Amino acid sequence: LLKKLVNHVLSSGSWISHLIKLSQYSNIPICNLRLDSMDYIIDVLYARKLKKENIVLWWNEKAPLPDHGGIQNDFDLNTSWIMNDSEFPKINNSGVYDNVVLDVGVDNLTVNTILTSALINDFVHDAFSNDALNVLRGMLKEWWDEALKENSTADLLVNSLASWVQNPNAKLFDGLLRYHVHNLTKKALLQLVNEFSALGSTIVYADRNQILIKTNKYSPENCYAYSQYMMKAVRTNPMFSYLDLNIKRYWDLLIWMDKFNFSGLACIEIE
Amino acid sequence: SVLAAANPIYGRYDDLKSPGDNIDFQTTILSRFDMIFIVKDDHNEERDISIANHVINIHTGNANAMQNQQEENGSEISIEKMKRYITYCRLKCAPRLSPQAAEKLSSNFVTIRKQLLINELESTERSSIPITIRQLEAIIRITESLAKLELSPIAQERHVDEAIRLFQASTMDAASQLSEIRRFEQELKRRLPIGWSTSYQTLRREFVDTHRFSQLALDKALYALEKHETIQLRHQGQNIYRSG
Amino acid sequence: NGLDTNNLSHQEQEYLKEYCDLITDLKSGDLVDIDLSGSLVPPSDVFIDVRVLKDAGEIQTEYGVFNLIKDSQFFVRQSDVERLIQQGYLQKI
Amino acid sequence: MFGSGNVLPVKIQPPLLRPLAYRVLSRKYGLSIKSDGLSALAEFVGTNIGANWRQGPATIKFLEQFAAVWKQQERGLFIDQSGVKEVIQEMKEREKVEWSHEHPILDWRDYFKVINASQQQRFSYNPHKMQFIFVPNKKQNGLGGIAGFLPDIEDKVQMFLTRYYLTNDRVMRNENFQSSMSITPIKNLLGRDAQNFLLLGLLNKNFKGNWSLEDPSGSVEIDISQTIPTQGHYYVPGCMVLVEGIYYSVGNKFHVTSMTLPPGERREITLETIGNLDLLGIHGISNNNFIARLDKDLKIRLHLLEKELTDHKFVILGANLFLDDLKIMTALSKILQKLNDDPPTLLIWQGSFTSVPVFASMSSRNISSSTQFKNNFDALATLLSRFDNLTENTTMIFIPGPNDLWGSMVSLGASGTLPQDPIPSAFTKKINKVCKNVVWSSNPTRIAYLSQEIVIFRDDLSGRFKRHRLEFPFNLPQKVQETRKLVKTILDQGHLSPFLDSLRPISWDLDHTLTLCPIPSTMVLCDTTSAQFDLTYNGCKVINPGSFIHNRRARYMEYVPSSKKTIQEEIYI
Repeated sequence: LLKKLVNHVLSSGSWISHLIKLSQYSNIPICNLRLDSMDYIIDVLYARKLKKENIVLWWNEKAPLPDHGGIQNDFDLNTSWIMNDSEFPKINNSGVYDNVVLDVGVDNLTVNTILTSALINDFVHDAFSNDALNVLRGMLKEWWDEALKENSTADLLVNSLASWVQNPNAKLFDGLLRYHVHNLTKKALLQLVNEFSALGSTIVYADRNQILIKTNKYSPENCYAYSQYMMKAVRTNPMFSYLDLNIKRYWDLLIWMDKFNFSGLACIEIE
Repeated sequence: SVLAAANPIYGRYDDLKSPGDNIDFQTTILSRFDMIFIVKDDHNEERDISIANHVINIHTGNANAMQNQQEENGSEISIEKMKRYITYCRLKCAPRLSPQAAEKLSSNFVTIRKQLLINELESTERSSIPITIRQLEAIIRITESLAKLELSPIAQERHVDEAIRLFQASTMDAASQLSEIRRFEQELKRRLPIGWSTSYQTLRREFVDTHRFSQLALDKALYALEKHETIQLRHQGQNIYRSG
Repeated sequence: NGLDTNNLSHQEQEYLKEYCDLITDLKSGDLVDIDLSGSLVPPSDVFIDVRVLKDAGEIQTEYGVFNLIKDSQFFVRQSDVERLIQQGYLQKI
Repeated sequence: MFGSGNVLPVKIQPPLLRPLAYRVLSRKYGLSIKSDGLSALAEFVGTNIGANWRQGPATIKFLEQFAAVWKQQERGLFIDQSGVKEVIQEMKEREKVEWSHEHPILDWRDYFKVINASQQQRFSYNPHKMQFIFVPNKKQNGLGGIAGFLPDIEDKVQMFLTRYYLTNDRVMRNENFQSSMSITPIKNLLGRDAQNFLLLGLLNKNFKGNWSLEDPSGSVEIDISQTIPTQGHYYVPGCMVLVEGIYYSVGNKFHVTSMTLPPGERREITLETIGNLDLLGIHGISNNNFIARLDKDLKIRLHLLEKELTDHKFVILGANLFLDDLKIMTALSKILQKLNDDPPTLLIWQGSFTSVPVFASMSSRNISSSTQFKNNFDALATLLSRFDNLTENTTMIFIPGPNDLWGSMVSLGASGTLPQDPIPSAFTKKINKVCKNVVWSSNPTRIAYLSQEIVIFRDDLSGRFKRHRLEFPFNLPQKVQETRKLVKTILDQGHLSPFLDSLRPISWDLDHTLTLCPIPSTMVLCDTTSAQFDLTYNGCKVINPGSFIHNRRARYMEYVPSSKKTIQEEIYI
């Protein structure tokens, strides 16, 4: 505990300087922003652009439900269905595989899904307001463009938007918004499956991060350049250009049941 | 009392084929029949495995043991006792109808005749399975027989709804067997996306009041998308949800 | 009842209840050595064989303690178990 | 109580009681005696008499009284040791009443009870048997997973038809329809072209989006262009309404001239129609073979002793009190000090105990929202430790609000299932270490105080009623008018919340608690969206405090049941 006390005393200064750097871009007072919860700055910058675009906020402080005109706290089967159902449909294909089974980690899947909403679609009662989602899509495009200039604040916003959407603690937690993002994430994952299948590669497992696919090659020494060509060809695709796909493991001979029951032979790096 | 068994004119009853082609009987003989039970084979795996186990238990002789045990249980009676009970119920009980039962019977008859209007509207040809006044007499006789099971001299309403259930299961089930459909399917698959829902009032105000199609085309094509299982109904039938 | 409430009326329920209080008042006071709700059959057989129909636990009698083990036989007096025959838990001859 | 025995008790045995067992009650009155009941009778005769049990006529008279009492209840043809215990306790109460009759000079705790929505007995109406029938509880039967919160799949079908035939009985019993017109089932209407008919129908919006009326025989579409509604009522989907008008067979529509709710009936009319059934179970419990009957002389004696006890008060706080706010904490401390001046009988505490809904957050460093709830209850117990009179002399009843922990875990503060269960016992154990007698009940709470049946309900009724009210083309202080409209609508339905299942769901197995076919003498609707009020209608008392704070003031009530009078008292915070 004395080690912890000295650690906080000698590490306060970097935290204070990070508050100053956060407040330089966030345009929020240093006392009023919460550093510990990153969703507050997301909510206030978002609501600033909503108020700029002449559209009524659903800013509700002391309840996870939105305002919606005060006619909330009434049960409906529509909002219960779109707010209750949280289920990600995994694509599982059991069996033994002699091809070089590739493990790719998918990062910023939610961000690449919600950022390219104008390309996925290429009176609805359960639909989020379209103009507010155009506002958020343009705002995330601005945040991603500012993140390439090594703004660590904007990097933290683009890494924290995915946790902001899932969080009911935030002021603008709307169930229609979260259901919109979740359904679009399902659509983007199925389109990623179709794009990997269009290059002659059948998947083994699909998830939010881990995706295991089966190629046409037999040995990884003949499969490394083909794997690089495949991942650069799917990075070439317009619907998936902000997707961080990184290879985690090469599997030579694999037995698959699900993610919790697998055995086989693998190598991390090719040598 | 006549109990007849028959196959269709085609080799098996085809759900793809029209019901007029399967039956070359005249409408007179189906008017005389009271239960027109059309039965099919849906090839359900649960039903196939259940019938497989049942016929296996029959052939091995274990069904002899199960029926012999269930007779001593008391839920089944043999041929002789049921035969003598048939004779006693025909020779003792001949029931009438309560006045409150007649309202339900006449109301269900005019309801199923109004449904026969809807059945014979879009096909534009006469149905091979008719519902006439003799079928009302048939449901009357079903109600009186349901009273004659338990030696009840009054056929109450509890027997009436079971008679209505039997008639809907037999005869109403038997009788219920171009650009608008494809244009509706394309417009609705483009209109609402995968995983989102639309109220029926929105479709009524935008697809009937617009006169994009007819209301009958909407009612037929919603069922057509329901049986294709890509677009289903939820929330008491007031929401149309794309399953995807 | 001296020795199903749906079909009766409330006035018939209170009629039956107050008639039950009357017939349990009749055997008290005078006429107490006999029971008015007792068996109308003559006791032409003073001892009978009795078979138990249902399990009703351990019961008492006048000077001894009886068991109601299901499917058991007693060689007992008709008057000792006549009420229990009327309840239907005992049934033989 | 009992007469005084001079000599000390002895432990006499079932031996040597053998001639004094079968002759005195088993032959004279026809009641079989089991071994455990005989042992309990021997123990109690020993404690009553002592050594003179062999030659004492008091033993014979007490056994005759035992057989007589077992003849009025008819709880069984046998004699049970637990049954002997219940008869002995009822005899202690009986001779306490008889001693009060001998010298004019019981206890209120002997008859007062609290019934949750889960503990209430189930009743269902059958017009094929033409009356009520009681259903035994299935909470003990089967696995606790099957029994708890898993109702049968037919009960959703049976719920609204049960409400329909209850409403049909309540409208057939009224003098207006034993006179004006008669009710025709809806299925008979199609075919009768251009004839006037009067209906009772469940009001609904169908799949087409039009208005419809439904009965167990079917449904018909209506239109509301020509309606002249009865002023003073509320109309929401889910109402079962009387509809007078003309059916037309051209488009299968029903043109409504006038619409109204069925008229109400008083409480004693309902109990004489049912035949004085003890619905709450103030005397024993109802079984399958025998149904429990409320005695008339018992009811008169409870009314007399209720009028004797005049100092009993019911202190009701305003609902929606937030345990996390410090000003609410200070105001609660002041009003509990004012209640520490004089402790009441019951202190029913209610409302949304926390301001924010309790949800599964994603801040693991901070204390959780449920941990905040537990700390708030611990602070409440710390404040209650300061006041000895409330924890010694006053029992408290806890009613859940719409925003409490247990129900709004998945509803997230919204409308959820209507029978909201009580606050969990593991989250508030320190309160159980402070209060002498505290009952955590469900959101519909049926408390039986002597001959009085009281229903406690916490719901924002007026906002939902005003939001989904039936709007018409063709259509005196305002708060009083809306108050009478709300109370007349709720009592004319005979239901706490007569909304559709889409508007507010009801758990299927427990709807009889929310069904108000026996109209209570006094119920407390707690509606923060409406102002405070107190009215009587149709032999019922409906009282409402609203929110806890209204312009820097804490509002509470003192309700005496003897003169049936409520004093509204506010405290300037």
